[PDB]
Amino acid sequence: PKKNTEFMPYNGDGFKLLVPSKWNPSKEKEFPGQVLRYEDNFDATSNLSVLVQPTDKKSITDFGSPEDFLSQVDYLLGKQAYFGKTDSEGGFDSGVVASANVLESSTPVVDGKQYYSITVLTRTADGDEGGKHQVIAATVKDGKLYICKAQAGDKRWFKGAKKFVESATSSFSVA
Ligand SMILES: [Cl-]
Ligand SMILES: [Mn+2]
Ligand SMILES: [Mn+2]
Repeated sequence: PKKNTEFMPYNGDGFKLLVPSKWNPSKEKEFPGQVLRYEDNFDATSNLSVLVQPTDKKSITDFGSPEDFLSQVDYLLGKQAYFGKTDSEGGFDSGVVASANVLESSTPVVDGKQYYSITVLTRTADGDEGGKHQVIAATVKDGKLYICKAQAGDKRWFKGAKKFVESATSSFSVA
């Protein structure tokens, strides 16, 4: 087995995923239950995290649909200091980010385990700050909620970051 110069398989406790080879580990504690964080040091809005949290649920489906799940983890999307209505008349219409557009979601079953994935375009209060593309994949096993969230800014997304964000999240697998 030779080294891939683009994607790096990473094995953690109970999970594995592909991490971009040119990204580096981050010691920033961003979210509850964080066990991994990697970032593009030359654009830190490109980053990924793996979180492992306790949950009362048995399956990701116990949260409801992918859209329901997103509403229950919307702290992943932004750090707004208040719960607020967005200006959408449907879809994501309220939470802790100023604006969120759900682009797509999916419910892949892999090795007999139900995963959710959801892709969301966000903005904050100052629209002098660029929009972000955030992809969240998640599953539940053994009393734990496993989350992989990867993201990149709009411009970086269309200059190759898409591949890395979507690959990281879609590769995320729990034993
Ligand atoms: Cl965007
Ligand atoms: Mn708007
Ligand atoms: Mn965009």
